Amino acid sequence: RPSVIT
Amino acid sequence: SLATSAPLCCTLCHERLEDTHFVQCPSVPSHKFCFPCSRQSIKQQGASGEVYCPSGEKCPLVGSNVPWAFMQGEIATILA
Ligand SMILES: [Zn+2]
Ligand SMILES: [Zn+2]
Ligand SMILES: [Zn+2]
Repeated sequence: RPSVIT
Repeated sequence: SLATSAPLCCTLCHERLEDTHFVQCPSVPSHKFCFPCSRQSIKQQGASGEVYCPSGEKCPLVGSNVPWAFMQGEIATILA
């Protein structure tokens, strides 16, 4: 997944 | 430009977090967590061996049937 941090 | 996006709010403390660095649950759009609340979730969950969505609902990794977990690098960014 991409990072969960926006 | 933009002065601000439409308001988005931390699931746990209700603080505004649109246009900030925050934690977005992959599979539940409304699950959004500021870094202070995320720090608490990391500390409380850490003893189990994995940190799942701070909602406690064990939300899945998109496309999978297992809960998504934080990466070490993300924990590092959040605790900095
Ligand atoms: Zn503009
Ligand atoms: Zn919060
Ligand atoms: Zn979630």
